[PDB]
Amino acid sequence: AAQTNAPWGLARISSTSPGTSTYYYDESAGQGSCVYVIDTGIEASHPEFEGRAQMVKTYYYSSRDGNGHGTHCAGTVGSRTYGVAKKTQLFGVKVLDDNGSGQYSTIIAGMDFVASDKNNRNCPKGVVASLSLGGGYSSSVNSAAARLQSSGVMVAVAAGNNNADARNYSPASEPSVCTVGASDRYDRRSSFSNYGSVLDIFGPGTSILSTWIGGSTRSISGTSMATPHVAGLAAYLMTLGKTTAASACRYIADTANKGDLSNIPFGTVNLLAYNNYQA
Repeated sequence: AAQTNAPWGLARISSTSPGTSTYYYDESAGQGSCVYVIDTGIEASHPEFEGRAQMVKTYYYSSRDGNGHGTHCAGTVGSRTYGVAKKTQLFGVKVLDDNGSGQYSTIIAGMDFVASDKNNRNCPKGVVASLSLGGGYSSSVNSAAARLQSSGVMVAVAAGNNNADARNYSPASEPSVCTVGASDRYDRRSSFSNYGSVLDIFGPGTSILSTWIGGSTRSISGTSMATPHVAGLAAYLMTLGKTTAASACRYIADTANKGDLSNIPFGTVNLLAYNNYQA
């Protein structure tokens, strides 16, 4: 399948080179997989989601996205125009208020919710979780993400936007999950992107076009934007049978574009997510 005039990041994940604008992918498109977006919520009624998104949990007075951040990440996972995995199922878990902030205990509860809730959903091709969030180091936040991974869910988390070593942030520093940094359309490390030995992969993160609340669209930047590219790619690859939840992060790094990014500090992997699709 070929989507012309696609956002640059979708084209990049199916290209050996930068600078193209067509996204190529297998038409299975993540059908039969599920991705939990743990964030500020999802505007499920956005036409771009085609009925495939729904909220399943909130810790606040409403389950609606009054911020836009969670709607934008879910659009990069699975919207018809802006998503990697265009037939996957999206489940929203609102752990952040409409200002984009949330207590760690609420975030830990949301991770534990997903590890049980997936036994209530139909996901024959596997389960992914996308955590575009984080803060200072916390062993209890890391152990929550480690439990969610252990339960059979591919966990992808943002490295953080501090231009620093991600060892000092959580859940970025949990070694058992997939920690994602950000790159731009010229194959440069995004200027805000964290780095370090804990990072596993890079995805597109600067000037990313996606769904927004009010039925709109907009382009924003962050390692929160690169995380759903990798989350969506794992759901895509799990539907094709190429990998499993326990091993997708390893598979994605094994099959990535190697040595293509500039300004990667010594000791950080030089690996950009790639779907290896041959049309």
